[PDB]
Amino acid sequence: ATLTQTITFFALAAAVIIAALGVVLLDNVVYSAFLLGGVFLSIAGLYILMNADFVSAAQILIYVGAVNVLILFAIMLVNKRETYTPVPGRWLRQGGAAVVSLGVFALLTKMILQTPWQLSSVPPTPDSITTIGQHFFSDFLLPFELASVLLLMALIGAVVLARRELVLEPEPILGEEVVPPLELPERPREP
Amino acid sequence: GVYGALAGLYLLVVPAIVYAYLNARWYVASSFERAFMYFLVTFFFPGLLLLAPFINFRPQPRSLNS
Amino acid sequence: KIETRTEPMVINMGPHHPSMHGVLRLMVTLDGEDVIDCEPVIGYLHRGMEKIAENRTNIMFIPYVSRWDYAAGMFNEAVTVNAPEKLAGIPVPKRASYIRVIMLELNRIANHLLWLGPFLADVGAQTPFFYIFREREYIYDLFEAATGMRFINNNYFRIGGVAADLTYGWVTKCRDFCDYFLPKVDEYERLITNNPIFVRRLQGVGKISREEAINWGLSGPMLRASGVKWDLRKV
Amino acid sequence: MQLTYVLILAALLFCIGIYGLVTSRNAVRVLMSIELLLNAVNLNLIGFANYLDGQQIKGQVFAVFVITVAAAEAAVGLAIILAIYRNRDTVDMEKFNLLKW
Amino acid sequence: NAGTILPETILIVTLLVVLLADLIQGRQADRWTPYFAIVGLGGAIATMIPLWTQPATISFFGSFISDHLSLFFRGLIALSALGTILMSIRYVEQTGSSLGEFMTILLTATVGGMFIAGAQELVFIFVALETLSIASYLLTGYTKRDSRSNEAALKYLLIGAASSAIFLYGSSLLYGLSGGHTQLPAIAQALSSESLGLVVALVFVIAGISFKISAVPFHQWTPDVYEGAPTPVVAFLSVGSKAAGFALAIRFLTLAFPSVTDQWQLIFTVLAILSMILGNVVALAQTSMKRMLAYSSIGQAGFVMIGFVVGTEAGYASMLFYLLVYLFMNLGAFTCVILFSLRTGTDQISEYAGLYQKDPLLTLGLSLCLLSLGGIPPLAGFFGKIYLFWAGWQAGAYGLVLLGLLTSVISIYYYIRVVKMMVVKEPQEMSEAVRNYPEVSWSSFGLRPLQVGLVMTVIATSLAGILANPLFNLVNTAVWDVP
Amino acid sequence: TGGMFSSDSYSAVRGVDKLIPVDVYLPGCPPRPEAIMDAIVKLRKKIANEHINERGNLAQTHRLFTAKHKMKPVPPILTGQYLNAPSRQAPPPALAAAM
Amino acid sequence: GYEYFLGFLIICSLVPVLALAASALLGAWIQFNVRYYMFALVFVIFDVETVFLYPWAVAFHQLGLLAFIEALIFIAILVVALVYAWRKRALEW
Amino acid sequence: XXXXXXXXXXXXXXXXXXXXXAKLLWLPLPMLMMLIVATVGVLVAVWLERKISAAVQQRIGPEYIGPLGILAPLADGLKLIFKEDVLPANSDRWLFTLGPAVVVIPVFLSYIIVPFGQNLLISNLAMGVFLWIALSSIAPIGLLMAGYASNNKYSLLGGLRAAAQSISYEIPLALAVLAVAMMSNGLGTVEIVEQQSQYGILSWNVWRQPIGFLVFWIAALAECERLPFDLPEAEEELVAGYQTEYAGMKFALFYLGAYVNLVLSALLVSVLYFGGWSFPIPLETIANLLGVSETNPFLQIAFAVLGITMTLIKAYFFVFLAILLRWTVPRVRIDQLLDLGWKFLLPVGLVNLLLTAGL
Amino acid sequence: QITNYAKEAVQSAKYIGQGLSVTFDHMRRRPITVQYPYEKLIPS
Repeated sequence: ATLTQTITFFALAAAVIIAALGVVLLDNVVYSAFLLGGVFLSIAGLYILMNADFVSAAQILIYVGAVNVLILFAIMLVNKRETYTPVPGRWLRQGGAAVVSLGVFALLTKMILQTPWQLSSVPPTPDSITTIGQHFFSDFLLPFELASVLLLMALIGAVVLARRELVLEPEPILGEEVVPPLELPERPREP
Repeated sequence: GVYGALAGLYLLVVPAIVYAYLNARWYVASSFERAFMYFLVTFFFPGLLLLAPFINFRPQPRSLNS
Repeated sequence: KIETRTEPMVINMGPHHPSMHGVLRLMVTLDGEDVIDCEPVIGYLHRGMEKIAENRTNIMFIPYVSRWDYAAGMFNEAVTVNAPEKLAGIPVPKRASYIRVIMLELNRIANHLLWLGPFLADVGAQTPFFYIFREREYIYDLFEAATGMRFINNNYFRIGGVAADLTYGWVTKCRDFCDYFLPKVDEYERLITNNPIFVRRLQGVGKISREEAINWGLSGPMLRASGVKWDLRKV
Repeated sequence: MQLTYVLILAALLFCIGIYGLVTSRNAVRVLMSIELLLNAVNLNLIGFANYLDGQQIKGQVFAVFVITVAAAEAAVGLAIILAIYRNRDTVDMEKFNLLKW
Repeated sequence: NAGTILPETILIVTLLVVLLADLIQGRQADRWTPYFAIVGLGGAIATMIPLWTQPATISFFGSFISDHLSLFFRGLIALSALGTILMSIRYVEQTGSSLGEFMTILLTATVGGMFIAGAQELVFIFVALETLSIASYLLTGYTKRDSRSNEAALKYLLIGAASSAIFLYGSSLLYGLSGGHTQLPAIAQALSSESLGLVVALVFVIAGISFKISAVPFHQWTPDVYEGAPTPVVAFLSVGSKAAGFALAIRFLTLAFPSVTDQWQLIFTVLAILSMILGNVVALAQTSMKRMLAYSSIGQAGFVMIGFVVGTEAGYASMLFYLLVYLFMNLGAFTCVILFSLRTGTDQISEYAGLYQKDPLLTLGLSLCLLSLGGIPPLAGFFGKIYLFWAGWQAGAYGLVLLGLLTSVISIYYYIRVVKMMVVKEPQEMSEAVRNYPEVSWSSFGLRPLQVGLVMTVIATSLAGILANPLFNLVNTAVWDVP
Repeated sequence: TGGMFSSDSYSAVRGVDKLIPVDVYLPGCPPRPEAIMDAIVKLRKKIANEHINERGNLAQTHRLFTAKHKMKPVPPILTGQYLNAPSRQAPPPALAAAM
Repeated sequence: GYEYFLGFLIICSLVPVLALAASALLGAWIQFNVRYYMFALVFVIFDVETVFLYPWAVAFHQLGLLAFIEALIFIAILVVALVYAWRKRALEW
Repeated sequence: XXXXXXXXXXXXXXXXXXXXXAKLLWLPLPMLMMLIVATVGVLVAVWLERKISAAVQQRIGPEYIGPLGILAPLADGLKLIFKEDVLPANSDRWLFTLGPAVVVIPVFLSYIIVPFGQNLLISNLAMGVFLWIALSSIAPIGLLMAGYASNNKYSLLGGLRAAAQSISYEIPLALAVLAVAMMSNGLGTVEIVEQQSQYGILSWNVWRQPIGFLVFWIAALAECERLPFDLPEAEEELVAGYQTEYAGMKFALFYLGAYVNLVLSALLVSVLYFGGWSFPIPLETIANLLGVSETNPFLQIAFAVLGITMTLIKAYFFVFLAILLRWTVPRVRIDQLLDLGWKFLLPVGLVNLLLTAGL
Repeated sequence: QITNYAKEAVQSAKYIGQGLSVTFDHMRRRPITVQYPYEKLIPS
């Protein structure tokens, strides 16, 4: 059972970075938004190997099931934006960012391999859904209540930012000097 | 998990007996009885599906007594 | 491909149109949910009946007529035999006129049952779509008994009257049907007037005034549904 | 599967999301590369919690709140992509450098 | 044990009533709901005074500490939203957007920030940093049809959600460099060897710590946001979101890195000698008034980082006294920026000329809150620089004080340029207000809190350096609670 | 055969197998519903004759030829606007004077 | 204990695809109606709420009464998030 | 390009046993015994669909194939495998093929949860009434790539309408499981049917959760059934929805995989709210829906197979009640669909979670 | 209300229950059909 768990790691660890190279490098943005679920399903499959059966199911429910769906509803609302695609926009600075990422990856692999990690040989997770909900109300209670205020505010603003103002669209309510509706009073001017 | 002791009596023997019942009284069945007729198809369905082309429900030739 | 723009979207309803009222094509344009324009493309079933009629005598053309309003049937044969018989002044007997009223009223029911079945499935509940077929199949056999085929191509109406008299066990078989059907008419009313999910699909949806119905030119249960009280059997 | 291989994979996803953050021209693929960074973080956070302190798992509870912030950052983020798309007719990061002399 | 978060949970109840009344009353709430958030913020300040006498307990299973350093920064962010509400009561009502929906997003940024100062766990730091960050992007794109405000919230999201993932990878490493241990005091007991893993987890967290305080390799969001964002949000992000990033810097780099200390004092030295240069020379070539106050905030974040690299009991005291007097300078200058941006459009310099005879209360208020930002005597910003340089010379740092002084006199030129085009330009040299100024009323909606926010900050700028003997006592109590 | 419009009708295809290849024919006008179920039975007898090795002959063949022309392209007459066309809003001048 | 050998085989049969995937890298309006976004937007807020309630409800009788008032402050503050979306016509369609 | 050599490095290293152990498919007998019971669970639900819907219409249903339609699910599924499935001309290819796969592999993988029979349990995972609601949320993605890749305007409209419907009814379905996960003190589907095995009928969860069974029942049928579904475009909002350009073997996943979703929904109504593999006293009289004796050879063969399949027999009742609800409720429009899972089923699913508590 | 919402579900779910009683009573009736090739209906 060790060899079947070992080669299913690299079957999933290659599936995530191929899908991660798929969301980044593909020319079609829609193909990237579907391969983005291939990133998230593999990492949610990688938590089953890491004894994280709740966070595995919490990743399929939120990342694949909600966030990837929300990407796709927004990908297919912007499809008529630009079919021009000047990939060589102004210069070849699209390869100037290929050495900073590999410089970060060479930095982290220099750290990961040489750092002595304090591996604890304690038998882990006796049904870790009760040890994850006892932490929501004893240790991490105050993150748990503030994450509720975070989701309210992320619903107040995103409904505000993405609604179509059909209440009163031509309503410049007053004027000292004239301000357009739903636009900041600092008007653009060229000196 | 036996081969056919408590499985061959379910897949082969008793579906031919429900087919003796289903061919006899399905359209002429009652309203309380037809609820049990639908359950007999529904329970014995892996056996009724196996001995399905080996029984035909086509009606008999008519007498033509004139 | 299929982009996502901001202008109003035109959807083509298509001449395919899997519905029982023929082959219509609407180029309805949408504003998210509201429609702003719609053009009906008709003539997918234009066979040219006004050009055939100039090369048919009346007994040649009586088979042709019950195909315009093929839901009805003998309503088309009603006008067709009436047009030379009210021009030549040919008298129709009173018995032949009474069978014509019998045949046209059973056609109006079968016309209305063919409208009602699709319409109930269009507005919601589609379990009566299969039980109004059976109600029409009784009228189908009252037409198959007296006349020929089923519901159309029933050459019953003639210039001097009607093609043949009724069969023997016929008048006692409307009285078996028309006394069985009339309980089921009120079942259809209490399908839509009750269950007030259907009244929120049908109140104010496609409202045409009385003054615009006469101007646009309507007749039957669409004119009279605006409070006009104009019926050509009475007028 | 060792601890080192989970972190190299997580540092590789963090590397891939950085390349997707700077090189991509569509404004939604920039957000799609941020979710690669926040899932790079979670792979350390559960990779640590599986191998270090597996009895009282804290990096699995911490990996929950990362998912809930990244769900709230993407939801708020796509409303900003929908706000810039309603005025500017494009979603192209090279045409949002308006504040240039 | 939920008595230590009473200053923040008074605000969450205030957060809900200003949102629910927008649903119930429906834009008739906006005639009463900002003054409820003022007494909800005043009631959150007033419950920090009985908490001052308590002997600094650590509540909520170790994930929150209610010391004086936590209480000082909780009062700065609550005073930041207090002056922001006084500014935005007319500025976002004149935009046409809803007033109650603004102050829900504005008070969530407060309790995000008020919880950063007292946070002690890695999980609670990141959640409260996200509550300040997510609510910031919604506020800069709140007007939402401008293509400057929309490009502001875009560019701030993609660096904000990026830098909070740099900050998370460092926070995930601190979970891994110790054996578990999301607690920051329990981290310092477990790691002290200063390996390469602790340095990468240090640069990663000060890549996200210094996103909020905006040192110049990470300042790049600040001038692009600050002219696109709504101007009260600019007044909040420069004061509240900067003090929360500075409260994060003390509670993270001293509680969780007491071993590695000469490294981040070396990095924040680079972050300060580059903030004072690039903040106070790129403000020198500016035309817009909010963009001139954008590089101003970057440069005067470098002055606060003079007290942060010296690491003494007077170092963090000058870091905290300058942050207090910086509040009543960017709540004063941004008030007069708003109060001028309502009476006319195009709030940029050279359109300010010919004042002091038309809007003298705006002219006296903007001058005295820009002159102290340069640090002229006897104003409050002068004494803030003096104690930052007294604590600079006290422990080495002779090149930071000299760079703190040579860049303060470059700072005098662009701050006096605005006072040049308000009092020294003749009445034949005004561009706007040439018989165009609307003859200021102080009787319309929102302009009466905007005047009491103008007046109370200039009084706390003229007199808050003269009468800063209690403020030096109120700050030096808080520095006993640092390690 | 386009049955009763097969004599004199200017737009009727005379038989559906001028367009598509057909398997079973069904005379009637209309047929009974029993009569079409016989044509299903005649169709069901025709499916059973089909061998599995003749699946390749079910695909169409492309004897493609091409030619260039000089016909003027016409704008599409059927555009999607009916009610908001610029002729329904008001009667035009040189018509309303006689009204 | 047999789904994991099955679940290995669902991924072990797709390793031939991962070899070929790495070689691959080396008049039609849809009207913009913002309800496709806004219905998934309010779903993202509440799919994240409900995944916080699964660790609470499994260990529900093992936590106490103060951990039940604590979970109410979570829930009752996203009742406000739901009734915001009704009154502001976020989920109107 | 350092990862170009990487994906072929562990490819052949795993391929040496990926072909060698490829012949031994379903080597456990209780895995193969499940998949036969999984298949005939679906093949009943296609037969029970066409026969109950004919009974409420007073027509027969499929005669003349098999005895009485027993092979009518098989020929309807075998003709789709034999049809020459050809893609649309201007369309995607990879997104078109994985269109139906993302819809139906979730309702196939999450069939591993259901413990039908006391002696047929594939794996008792640590969760599974939470792993089911997580896996079934992958299905709105497949309705987006079926809509996108089919490359006609009307199936994008049907793809955005089918996805936003499954979005709306997953969150009250999540809270309806949260009621019976609060009563059962866990998510284990063996532990859930163990709390109902105490008194047979009077300890079932439908007697304890009368509202939460109704929240689960309306939310399940709004994601699998045919009654609240606009994929029949009788309102002509689309041409035929997202299942328009799908023919042949790809449509068979859309056709028969909507009956796997109906059975799996019904298999969990009869686990959560009704006791899975729970039933009253076996030695009963002739009127116990059985034979006429007290110990028949036909009754010793019933309870041996009812011991391996009782939850599916209970699931055959809610498959029957789902068809009986199709010909009862009106075909409701999409504006009143999404005003039910948000404005009605979401508060009453949240109220029930607080009433499952003390409150 | 919290009591008004859980009691707004019983007024419909009972009405659905007496809708299923009607549809199940449609199955009580004998299928009035014409099996074609074995029961051909007599023409007039």
